[PDB]
Amino acid sequence: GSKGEELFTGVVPILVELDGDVNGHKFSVSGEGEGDATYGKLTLKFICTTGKLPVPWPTLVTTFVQCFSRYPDHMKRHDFFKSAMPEGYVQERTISFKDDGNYKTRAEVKFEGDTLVNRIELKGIDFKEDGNILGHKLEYNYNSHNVYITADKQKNGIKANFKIRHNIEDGSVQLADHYQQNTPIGDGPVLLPDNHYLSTQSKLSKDPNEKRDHMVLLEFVTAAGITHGMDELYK
Amino acid sequence: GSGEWEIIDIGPFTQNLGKFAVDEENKIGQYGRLTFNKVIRPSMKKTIYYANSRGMIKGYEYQLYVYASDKLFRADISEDYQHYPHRKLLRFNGPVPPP
Repeated sequence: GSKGEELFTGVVPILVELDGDVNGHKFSVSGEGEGDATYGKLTLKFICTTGKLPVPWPTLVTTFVQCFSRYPDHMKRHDFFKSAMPEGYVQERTISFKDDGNYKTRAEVKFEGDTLVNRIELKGIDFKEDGNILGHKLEYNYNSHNVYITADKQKNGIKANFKIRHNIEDGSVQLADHYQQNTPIGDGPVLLPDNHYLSTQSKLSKDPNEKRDHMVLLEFVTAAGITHGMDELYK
Repeated sequence: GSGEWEIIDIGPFTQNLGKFAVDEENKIGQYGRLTFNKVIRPSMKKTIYYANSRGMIKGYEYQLYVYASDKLFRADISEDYQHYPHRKLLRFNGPVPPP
């Protein structure tokens, strides 16, 4: 339960802006779509605005808005993300690709007018020139993951840990370990959650009419991991 | 690997695949400058999969009969979602006899 939660009861337009630098290779991406947190549903289309994207599209999916998560009614007291709105939250991550380089990201997620905007800076370093990432050896698809969340009372926000599994063309899988910290931008009260996780499913696709290097994303996110109705057992 | 060839219709999207083939062929120059006329039936398509045990969809391949500069050619095009730009001209030759 939060005031910010009222801002997500209907369909919300989304804008995404990223500037990246991976091993010196500079690039930019813009994205647009909408989210409907009532169903945990996101629809987004991203375009590289600087030509060809120097990394595989799947590597950027987690970087490109967990405030659109569906939290069940019995878990609404644990939804930090919406509680930070509309002033929003800073989302910082380190993403370590196993046996390869790493991304470091800082993003601000906040309303600008009626639009929920995610603005990202990304720096990647230590990547291998013909590794799975710079070598473009990832399949163009995405797996389902859990995002494990705990309160970070010290910073009045939350932290998350999870491991992305990227399918590799040769049949192997490339692990991307994610460490995440979110903190509110404003200083209104926020909700600090008990341990729980976000169960996420994502489908990648292409716009048959699109000439630019691009990604179409359909995502469903649902909060879980806190049991319903426990109290009644002891009555 | 790949799936089986199946017939597809020759609407505007298939016509645009034929225009793509002629544009690509014109870059290579083997047949001089060609002017797209039309894609005719039969048009064929098959699915391309990643060559591993998951066998997920990687893209598609097309076989077309394309008239350009009033001569009939056979063009093969691949669409590969892993690598940009996604469409590649694989084959363009003729003239060939009508199907």
